[PDB]
Amino acid sequence: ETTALVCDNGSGLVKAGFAGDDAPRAVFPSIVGRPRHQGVMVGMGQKDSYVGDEAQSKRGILTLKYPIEHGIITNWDDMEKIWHHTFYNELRVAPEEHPTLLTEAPLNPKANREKMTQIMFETFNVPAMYVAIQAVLSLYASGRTTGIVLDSGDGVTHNVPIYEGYALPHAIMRLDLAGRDLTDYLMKILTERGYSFVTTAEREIVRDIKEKLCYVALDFENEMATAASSSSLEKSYELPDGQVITIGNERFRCPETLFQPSFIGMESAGIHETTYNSIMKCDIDIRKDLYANNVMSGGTTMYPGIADRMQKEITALAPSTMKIKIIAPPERKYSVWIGGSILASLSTFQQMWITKQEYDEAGPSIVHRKCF
Amino acid sequence: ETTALVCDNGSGLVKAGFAGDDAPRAVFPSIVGRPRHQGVMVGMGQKDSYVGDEAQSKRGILTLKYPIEHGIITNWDDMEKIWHHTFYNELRVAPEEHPTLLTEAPLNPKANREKMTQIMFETFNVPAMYVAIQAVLSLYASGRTTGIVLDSGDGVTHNVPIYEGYALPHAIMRLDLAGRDLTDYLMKILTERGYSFVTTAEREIVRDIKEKLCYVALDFENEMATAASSSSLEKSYELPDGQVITIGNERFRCPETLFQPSFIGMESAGIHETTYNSIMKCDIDIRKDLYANNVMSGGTTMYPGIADRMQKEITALAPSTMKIKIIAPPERKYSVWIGGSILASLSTFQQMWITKQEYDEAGPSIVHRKCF
Amino acid sequence: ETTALVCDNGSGLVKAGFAGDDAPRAVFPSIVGRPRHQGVMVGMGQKDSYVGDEAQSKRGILTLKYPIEHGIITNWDDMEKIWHHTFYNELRVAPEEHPTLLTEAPLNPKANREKMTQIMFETFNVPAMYVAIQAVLSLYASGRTTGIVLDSGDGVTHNVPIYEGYALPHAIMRLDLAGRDLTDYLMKILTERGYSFVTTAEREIVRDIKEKLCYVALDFENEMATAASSSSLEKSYELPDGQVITIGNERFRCPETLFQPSFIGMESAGIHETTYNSIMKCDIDIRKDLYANNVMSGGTTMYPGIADRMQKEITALAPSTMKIKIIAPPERKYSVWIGGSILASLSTFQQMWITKQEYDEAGPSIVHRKCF
Amino acid sequence: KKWPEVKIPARIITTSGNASVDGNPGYRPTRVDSNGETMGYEMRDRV
Amino acid sequence: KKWPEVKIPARIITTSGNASVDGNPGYRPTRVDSNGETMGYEMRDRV
Amino acid sequence: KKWPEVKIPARIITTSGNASVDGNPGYRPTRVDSNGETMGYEMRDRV
Ligand SMILES: Nc1ncnc2c1ncn2[C@@H]1O[C@H](COP(=O)(O)OP(=O)(O)NP(=O)(O)O)[C@@H](O)[C@H]1O
Ligand SMILES: Nc1ncnc2c1ncn2[C@@H]1O[C@H](COP(=O)(O)OP(=O)(O)NP(=O)(O)O)[C@@H](O)[C@H]1O
Ligand SMILES: Nc1ncnc2c1ncn2[C@@H]1O[C@H](COP(=O)(O)OP(=O)(O)NP(=O)(O)O)[C@@H](O)[C@H]1O
Ligand SMILES: [Mg+2]
Ligand SMILES: [Mg+2]
Ligand SMILES: [Mg+2]
Repeated sequence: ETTALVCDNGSGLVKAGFAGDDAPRAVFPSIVGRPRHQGVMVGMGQKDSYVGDEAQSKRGILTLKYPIEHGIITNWDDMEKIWHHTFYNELRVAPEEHPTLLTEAPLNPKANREKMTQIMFETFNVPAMYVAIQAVLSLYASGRTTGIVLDSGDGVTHNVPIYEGYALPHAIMRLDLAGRDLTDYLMKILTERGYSFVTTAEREIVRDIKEKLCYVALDFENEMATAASSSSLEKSYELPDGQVITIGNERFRCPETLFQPSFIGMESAGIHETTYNSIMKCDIDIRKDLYANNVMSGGTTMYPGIADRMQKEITALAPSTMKIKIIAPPERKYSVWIGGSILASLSTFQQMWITKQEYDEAGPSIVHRKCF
Repeated sequence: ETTALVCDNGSGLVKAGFAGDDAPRAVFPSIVGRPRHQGVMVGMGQKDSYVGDEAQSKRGILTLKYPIEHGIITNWDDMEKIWHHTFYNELRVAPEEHPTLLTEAPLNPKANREKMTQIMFETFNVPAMYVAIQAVLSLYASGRTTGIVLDSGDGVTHNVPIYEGYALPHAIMRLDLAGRDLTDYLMKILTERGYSFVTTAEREIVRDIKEKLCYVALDFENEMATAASSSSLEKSYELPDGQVITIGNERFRCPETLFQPSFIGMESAGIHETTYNSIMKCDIDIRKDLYANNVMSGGTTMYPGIADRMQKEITALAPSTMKIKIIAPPERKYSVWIGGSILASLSTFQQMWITKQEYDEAGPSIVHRKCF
Repeated sequence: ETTALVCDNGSGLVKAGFAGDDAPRAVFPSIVGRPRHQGVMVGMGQKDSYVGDEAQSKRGILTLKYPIEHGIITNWDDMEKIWHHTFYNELRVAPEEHPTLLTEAPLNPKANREKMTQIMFETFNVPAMYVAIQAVLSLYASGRTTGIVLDSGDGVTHNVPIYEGYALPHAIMRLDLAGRDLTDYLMKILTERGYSFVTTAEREIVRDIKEKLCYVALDFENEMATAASSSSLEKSYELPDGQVITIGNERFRCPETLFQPSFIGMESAGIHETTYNSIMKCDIDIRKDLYANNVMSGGTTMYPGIADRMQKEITALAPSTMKIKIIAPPERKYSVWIGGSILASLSTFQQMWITKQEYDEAGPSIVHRKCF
Repeated sequence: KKWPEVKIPARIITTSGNASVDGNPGYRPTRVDSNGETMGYEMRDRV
Repeated sequence: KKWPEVKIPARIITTSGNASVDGNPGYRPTRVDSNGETMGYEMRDRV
Repeated sequence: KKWPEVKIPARIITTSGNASVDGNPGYRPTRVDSNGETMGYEMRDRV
């Protein structure tokens, strides 16, 4: 065993790289695409499918589809293809001699883990492997052992209360409101201004618009009010075709649905008031340290003003006498992967690996005994 | 053998320190705690158990439990752990070369003393040890030849008359209502206002509330009548989460269960009328000096108004021509330990130690011949 | 005053009906709902809120919410609405001329009783009213006058030892783990199989699954072993969309949390051993009759096999010489209400009402004097 | 005749017991602060 | 040594949860249905 | 000279004596029987 690989199977962005490094070696979208139109040139260098950056760049001709949906593998053939890509093309590594650590969302279907383990031991034949929950890796990347950790990637949001090394499983909360679903709302509200992105290729353009222009507020009502002075809020964007979009309210309407899921018809509370609820499910003495160590992670905590908005909401909900300190390092996007690249390096962690023999003596059921 | 150690193994608070000193070196709760929820952080190095201040500080993640109940050791593994802590971590002294004096409630099971001595001589190798009754130490603390001691720490209330250095064992009275039992009643009555508390850490919080806000009435019916105009007697308390409790009647209802055990459902007479009964069982000529030397000790005699309530009750019971005089030095909490440290340094007391060479010739049965 | 009314406004179902009847007239859920989406259809006459069966049937469009949480009235506007419904629509009775008996859980906040009495006397104008403890009524329903009567409705469990008509209030035990919390725990474990349910109507679907398929294991590890072998333990269920669930382990993992509250994260002991602790708090002679008269009641005592399981647990804890007999009449669900329908009919009870003129002469504070 | 309102004291949300935020998703919890601390909580309104 | 293949249970399409049909336009949803009962859905194929 | 271990007699839990189950929620009560003569109780373990 030379050096552990660490993989965050992002609903939007796969992150892979070796342990001990402080940044992933390769990051690429978790996209598999098939040619939508028929081929007419002969000997063009044809492939029946493209994955990662190839699919992303050639998107004008491909029916891009995501194997991950809300943190769960919905198609295993394309997922095996993505696994093969991230092993053999990006990392340029034979997985037959590298232990591998995978990061998964909590409360996932047990069959997702069991088939993932069966794949990693029976077609990629890793010597050892382990499954860890993304929030705990973010907490390791924070260099911390106590505090609420809120992870909101492209697939789900989930918060996991940790205190002095002990997890509180009964207080875990989970929402499917996340980056991909948030791009769809932007696709809907852009039609208010005439723009009509409908295809899966234009989904990526809407994602780019969201990432480069969207932001959050200190008071959603005040930002809606400033739309009366309809010049300051608006920002322009240039499509690959050269057409120029201008968007106003939409750039903060989309992120705001994180705090008000009612916009997309969901009943549950926002990204706030679920962290607060998870804190209140914790033990009474636990809460003092949770408010002061509210770590964030994930790509959808990257909108400017997320920290201010959530701090204001949590201070509004929580008692006034309690100091509230949200932790937002600049590397939130890769913090799950960095957490794994720390954890897989620990000399104490070497006993936790599910070895090849520990799999082949007990089948894919081994994960529920070894992993959390 | 330079200096003896003195330990009051309190049901709520272990009090330990070297002899000769006027204050215990270390005081910490007699609590052993186990982690409740599962640990997830590899390499934090969580211990499998905690004791004393470690358990008290991290109580939010632990299942606190008291090895002592009503002065009786109910779990000897945790009690041995508490012994080991109070010797090696707090006092920072190897007990194998320090004589040790231990304080016990009267009318305790003999096997408790026998196994305590077995622990002292076999797993700690104490060169010499002695057991003294908690109440008799209060007369050394007060510096008196004669008195009716009432002691009540966290486990029991008990009262022992002593006259010119002679005890009156047939007049000893004991009640198992005390601190821990009286904390549970406060937990019950707090539900009248909606403040539910269930877990043991929240029982510790209720203990803090009791110690910081409770007091004893002069006339319980007048406090009840004045509490009807509920503005003056109400006091606020701040929980670790930041909520504020406000309590009215409960702050004197809870201590009154000492003076009326009918509240907790016990048939026995109150803290008063048992002291008076012990005086009634004494000789006719003894009672004059007992009325004037009623000495209070132990933690639950610390309430504001306690001396006034008890003096008013004893004067109501006792003959009118007798001058009742209750003694209550401000060091009630540590008085038992102070007396233990005093007599352990007496030159005459050095003959009464149970020596290692005596124990290895007479066993744990030696205690009933050497000690009271 | 021709006929009394009786109401068990528990956390799940509003069991209401006249006195002398052996069965309640209305068992509509204690639920209030508001429309979640905008009413585009003009002239439909849709109401601003729905209650009881109307909200339950149209749950797909409403935000169902329970005014009762763990036996405590949390929203008095919706609770007043539920009172108005159960009087004017279901029973079709004007409450201003019928005395009413209400059944409440023990150890409830006093303000709950106060505001309930104010509501009953000042907006419904009942001529008389009384409040009785839910578990005590299940003795009148069972006809016997001794027993450790136990209630597990939808919101709480509690057990209340009575002997020869005298209550033992100091031995009353209460847990806030019941039908609601069991439904939430079933939602949590259904995600292990991919069956995600997050909305409030999906809680009603998971409550249906809970009531129709769940059962209590006689030996938890044996049922786990036999469920781990693929076998006939697994059952299917059909959603109102026609999609089909199958559940194996989950259908006995859910009720087992009543016996192992550690699964839902609570420190407290299960329904067994808390029933044993209340028997231990009783007097020494009383326990012979309590072991032989363990009366069950309330909705969550209906799981198949609960009686055998609990009987095994109590016979394990209790001394071997004891004969132990759990009493579980098939009408468990309505037994609290049946008890109230007996009690209100008695000639000897007719002096214990809180009369209208008794209320307006002393305010709502009358309840703590007239009632238990 | 009428009598003054007996206002319910704000519920203290203990880790387990007679109160919890998540048990009723149809209500939001709000701060009921007096004199610089929240006392307990009250539940009402949308979300 | 290989173990027997472990299979994903057919998904229940709840109004919000583990999957929704519009998230992946590049898969068709297909029904699985036998013994008079339909265990749920799978994501597949083209168009 | 290591003398033999003495055993604490099993606690007889009366109504208001020196023993009660609820005082330490961190221990479960365990019955220590002897051929139907149940003796008393000792406390250990979780729940
Ligand atoms: N700078 C940004 N601003 C706003 N949103 C962003 C930004 N960068 C990424 N995102 C969003 O976050 C997604 C990727 O975040 P990431 O942290 O990689 O989540 P993931 O790991 O792909 N998902 P999961 O496996 O569920 O954690 C994108 O697809 C966008 O929806
Ligand atoms: N200021 C106080 N006011 C009221 N009660 C107090 C106070 N301080 C402590 N207590 C109570 O007193 C107990 C400690 O008294 P203490 O004399 O040290 O008892 P102990 O030695 O632990 N047990 P015991 O052996 O029975 O004497 C606590 O556990 C509380 O129940
Ligand atoms: N057959 C059953 N099997 C399992 N659970 C049941 C069954 N029938 C009802 N329930 C549960 O019992 C609840 C209703 O019981 P019920 O006795 O009416 O409670 P209640 O009186 O409203 N509650 P409370 O008074 O607050 O304790 C339902 O909401 C379910 O959680
Ligand atoms: Mg991810
Ligand atoms: Mg003491
Ligand atoms: Mg009920």
